[PDB]
Parts: sequence; C-alpha cells; structure tokens
Amino acid sequence: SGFRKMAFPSGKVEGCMVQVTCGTTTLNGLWLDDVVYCPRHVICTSEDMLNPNYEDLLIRKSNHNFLVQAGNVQLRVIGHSMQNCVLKLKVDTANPKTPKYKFVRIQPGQTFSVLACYNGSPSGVYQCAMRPNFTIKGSFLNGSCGSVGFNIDYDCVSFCYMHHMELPTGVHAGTDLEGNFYGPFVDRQTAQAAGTDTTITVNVLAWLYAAVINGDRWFLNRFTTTLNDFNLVAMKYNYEPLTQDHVDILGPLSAQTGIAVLDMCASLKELLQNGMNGRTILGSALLEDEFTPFDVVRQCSGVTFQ
Amino acid sequence: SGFRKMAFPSGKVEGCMVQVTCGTTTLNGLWLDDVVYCPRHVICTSEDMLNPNYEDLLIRKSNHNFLVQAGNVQLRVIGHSMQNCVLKLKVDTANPKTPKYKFVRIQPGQTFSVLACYNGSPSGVYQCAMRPNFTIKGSFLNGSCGSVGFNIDYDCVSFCYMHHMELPTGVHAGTDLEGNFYGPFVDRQTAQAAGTDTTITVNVLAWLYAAVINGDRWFLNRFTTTLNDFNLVAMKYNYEPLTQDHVDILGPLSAQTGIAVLDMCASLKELLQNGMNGRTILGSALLEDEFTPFDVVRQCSGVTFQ
Ligand SMILES: *[C@](O)(C(N)=O)[C@H](C[C@@H]1CCNC1=O)NC(=O)[C@@H]1[C@@H]2[C@H](CN1C(=O)CCc1ccccc1)C2(C)C
Ligand SMILES: *[C@](O)(C(N)=O)[C@H](C[C@@H]1CCNC1=O)NC(=O)[C@@H]1[C@@H]2[C@H](CN1C(=O)CCc1ccccc1)C2(C)C
Ligand SMILES: [Ca+2]
Ligand SMILES: [Ca+2]
Repeated sequence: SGFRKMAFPSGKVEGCMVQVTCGTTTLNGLWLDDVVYCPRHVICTSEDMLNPNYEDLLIRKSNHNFLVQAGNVQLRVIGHSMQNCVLKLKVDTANPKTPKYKFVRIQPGQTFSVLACYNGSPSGVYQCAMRPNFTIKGSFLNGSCGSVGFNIDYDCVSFCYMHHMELPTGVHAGTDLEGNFYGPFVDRQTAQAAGTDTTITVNVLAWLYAAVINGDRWFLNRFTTTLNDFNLVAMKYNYEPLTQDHVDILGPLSAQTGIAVLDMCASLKELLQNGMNGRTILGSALLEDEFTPFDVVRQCSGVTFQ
Repeated sequence: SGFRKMAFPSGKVEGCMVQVTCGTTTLNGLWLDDVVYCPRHVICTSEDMLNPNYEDLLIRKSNHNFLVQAGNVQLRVIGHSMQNCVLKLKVDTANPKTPKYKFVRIQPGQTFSVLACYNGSPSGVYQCAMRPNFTIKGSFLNGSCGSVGFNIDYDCVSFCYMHHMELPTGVHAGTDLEGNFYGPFVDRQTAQAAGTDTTITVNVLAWLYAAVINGDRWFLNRFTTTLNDFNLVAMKYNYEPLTQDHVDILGPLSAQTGIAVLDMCASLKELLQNGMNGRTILGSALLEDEFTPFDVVRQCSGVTFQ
C-alpha cells in the first residue's frame, strides 16, 4: 500500500535525448530513428524575440549550421524542415535506442511524465497534469527547452509534450511533437494571457478513491447527490463539470471500493463546502487533481512497462 | 522556475532489474556484473513467516533452484551465498548494462529515488526520504520486494535501499545492499514497532529557501532567532534539532537568497506557532521535509547526470 506521485520509468526516453546548437542557443532534441525533433527557436538570437521571422531565419541556415551531439558524439545533419513550431533535423545515423513510439496530442486534465534535460543530459523525472488552461506547472530552467513529456503503455512511448516557454506568471507552455502549441500561446515574447485555470474534478474523485483503497477513509460521509446538484457545487469552487463519461471512467474504482460515484461526489461536496479541518488525505492538506482514474488503477495494481 | 518532487532518471537502474524465483515466490533482483542481489526471503514459504530459519532453508536450495530471468532470458546461477538479509546469486553472464555503481548506507533525513518493480519490470519512479525512524513512506505492493532506492552523482549510481517489508502501520522497511536493515526491524512477522517519527527540520528550511528562489516569499518575517531558541520551538512541534552542521550545509542557499539561516529559522518558528492561515508554499498546504539542501541546489541549478 501507499500512494506516491509516480513518474514513468525514464530509460526509453533517456536513450533519445541529444543536444542541438544553431550558432548561439543550445537546447535539447529528441532523436527517433534518423530524425531529431527540437523547438524551432534554436535558430533565434537575443534581438529576434518579440516577433521572430522563423521562415527568414531558417532560409539562412545550412544543414551543417546544426551541431547535433548524442553524448558529445556529433550526428551529421543531412536535411532540415520546419513543422509548425518544431524543427525536424534528418541525420545520417538512426538512433539504435529508438523505442516503439507514437506522437499523441493529449487532452486537458490528462497526466504525463516530464524528463527535464539540459545540454541533452537528464536532470530528473516528474509526473504532472495538462491544466485545463493548457499550461503545465513544471520545473524548467533556461536550457530545458526541447525536454519532452510522455506516457508509456507496455513497450510503447507516447510522446505528448515538448517544452518551449515559461510565461510571465511562472507557468509552462509547449507543443505536441507535431509542433502545435497546447493553448492559445505563440513562440514569441508578446502578451499572451493563460485562461483561468480550474480544478480537474474527475482526478480529485480518482484520488479520493485511491485514499479509500489505501485505508484513508475519514472523509466518507453518509450521503448521496445527483450529478446536477454536485455540478452546481463544483461550479462555485472553480471545479470542472463532471460528465457522464467521467462517471463511467470512475466505474471500476467504484466497484473496487463499494462506493458509488455519486456517493463519492457527496463526500467531495462536503470537503469543498467545509474544508478538511486540519486533516490530511494521503499525506496532503489540499485536494489533489494530478492523478487520473487510470493513474490510480495502474499504481494500485502494480502495472509494469516492457 | 517551478519546483517539483523530482526523481533521478531511472534508465541506469532499469538496465539492472531482473526477476528471481525460488520455488513459490517471485521477486526482484539487482543484476550488477555477474551477481544478482535480492532479499533472502525469496527462499521462504507461507508457513515460514513468523520466524524463518533462513540458514536451514538455504542449505536445502541448489544453484539450479534459483530461476533468474533478465527480460524472460534465463541467467544460469553458478553460485549463491547469504549476506545478512540478502542473497548474492553468482550468474555465468555479466550484465552488459552495469553502470558505474557504489553501495552506500544513507543517514536518516537523506533522500533517494525508488524504482518500483514487479516481476523484474519497472512500474514507476518516485523520490522519498529515509524518515528519522528509518522507515520510508513508499508505494509498494506484493511483488515489489527487491526494488531498490538510489542516488546518482555524474555517471555513478549509489544504491542505498532494497525493499523488504510493509509494517502493520502501512510504512515500509528495508536494507542497504549489504543486507543490513535500516532501523530496528527484522525479516519476519513478529511485533516490531517503528520509533516515533519526527520532521526533518534542515529539509523544511531547504524547501523554504526553494520557495524564496521560486518567488513564493509571503512567509518571510522581519525577525531573527538564536539557534538555541529555535531548537526549543522545534522540540515542541516534534521537529529534529537543527545542528551547526545543518546551518553550515544551508550556507550556500543563505548566500543565494540573502536570507541568513537564523532569519529563516525565525520565519519557520512563526509558521510552526501560527500555521499557514489557509495559504500555500510551492503549492503545498503543509511544510515539506523530503527535499535536502543538496536536492534544492541541484533542481534550482539544472544539475544533470551522465
Ligand atoms: C527555452 O528556450 C530554453 N532555451 O530553455 C526557454 C525556457 C524557459 C526559460 C525560463 N524557463 C523556461 O522554461 N524558453 C524561452 O526562453 C522562450 C523562448 C523565447 C521567450 N521564451 C519565454 O519562455 C518567455 C515567454 C514570454 C511570453 C510572454 C511575454 C514574455 C515572455 C521563446 C522563443 C518563446
Ligand atoms: C515482499 O516480500 C514482496 N514479495 O513483494 C513483501 C512486500 C510487502 C507486501 C505488501 N507491501 C509490501 O511492501 N514483503 C513481505 O510480505 C514481508 C516478508 C514477510 C512478511 N512481510 C511483511 O511485509 C509483513 C511484515 C510484518 C511485520 C510485523 C508484523 C507483521 C508483519 C517478510 C519475510 C518480512
Ligand atoms: Ca563539418
Ligand atoms: Ca536446468
């Protein structure tokens, strides 16, 4: 028993990280078969930042202008192209550590692991959620751009995020591996407010089920609620609406614990209205929203990766 | 910026995990050069558990009784011995993925990453602390025994923990890689109370410095304190004494932030005496004690591993 904020094992992704330098800037790339993927602002300078002309900057770069290093072994670039906000650098050597992989675009409220990297070398791995406002609350310093976020299923790495920016509010923004931003953000220094963030209600419910599975049951009350009545309370506390799809996704945790989804919703309503009165749930004094239903089932069942 | 509970990249350790079966039980082993290390209770049955005679159980086992699988490739066992609470299985094949490594015995309040494994395959990675009572608050299910905890420094994996038990209180206990338990625990089902746990005061101070580095400064008050006066308050709230060694270890974070260690101690004294009044620090509504001073400096400086 026990419940931790668990990241995916990072080794399959570690074997794909490289360094990309184009004149000035060094950032991280992802090396899969004979392609290196990285943020297109590797081609920018200091003065370029309010509104870079990425097409003009790229027309002025040669294959040989890209210095790609895989553990300080140079990979020769033999082609380059821009796809939305990433570059794709074709190299003359396929990565022999390429895992089975997919590119996926995740939905707000889904979770993934980030392998934070600097100069092509890993610093650390942590789990987070894609906020409802399409930001992430990560740990990213200068040099981390091109770090990726991912999920694993059996032997297959699903890459979902590449890091590009830290907004003036100190939250993080990036793209999918086709280079399309999550959220209404652009890769330039210009005004670009994130939308108001909300709490991921289906994830809080999942975590309350995790608490019950792990014997932390004090918050269970004796009531039930309707879905519509729960949603009127959710709204007031800046929680996302709970949908029938969400109720259905919580069904297996409901069966494991014997606690109907709408009964758990009545317990969450009381926590929102009354607070926790100085108590903790799974070691937290706040309601946790960075575990999906699937994350709870995986961790509580010991699901492994090949 | 941002501050997360960051684990070490797990790939170097992933390449060392195997499965060990001796009749009944399957658990995890650690394969380094031509030796597999695992918990000695792989040799036990159901009836053996109140007080196993590990020497008698082992005299009755053959090399060939140990089925070692590295990704479901069998490794032939050509020798075995018991060292404290682990076995060492000599195999006829050295692990070609062996990293540079050391075995270390960590001190209470130090941190490490756990790679939670089942059937020799990784489930996930998370960071924790060795509690002052020599337990860990992990996430371990049946089948996780033999999972390890580790730190990385440049290219060198320091293995510090191997998982053996979950006490009746739901906390976790294990050994160093020489098989000596942390804490007054034994590998049998018998009464064995953990000592009262305390809060790791030097780690809370480190995390408050992390908060300042990341711009979360609301809790800084205008006062100072003596070390002795701080320790009288620490004592009351079941915090560990802060030593001069700890003050010296916090000196670099003190210099980075401009906040003297004893000034930070005065801010922590006010938080203990008055609470947080519904506020958070780095996203937490409690005072966090699972980051060491070195963990804070590493994360805030982007330290990487080769
Ligand atoms: C990334 O380029 C790198 N090399 O690591 C960097 C990461 C970023 C630094 C601080 N923490 C981080 O996550 N990203 C950037 O510096 C990006 C690039 C220009 C500016 N930028 C920002 O993060 C600032 C964004 C901003 C938005 C609105 C107003 C002002 C600034 C790019 C090309 C967006
Ligand atoms: C480990 O053997 C495994 N195969 O995974 C297992 C891990 C443990 C199961 C539940 N979560 C866990 O972390 N460890 C054990 O089952 C150990 C082995 C016998 C009993 N045991 C316990 O964890 C129970 C400890 C206990 C202490 C006091 C009183 C009653 C029980 C061994 C050999 C200690
Ligand atoms: Ca050349
Ligand atoms: Ca045989």
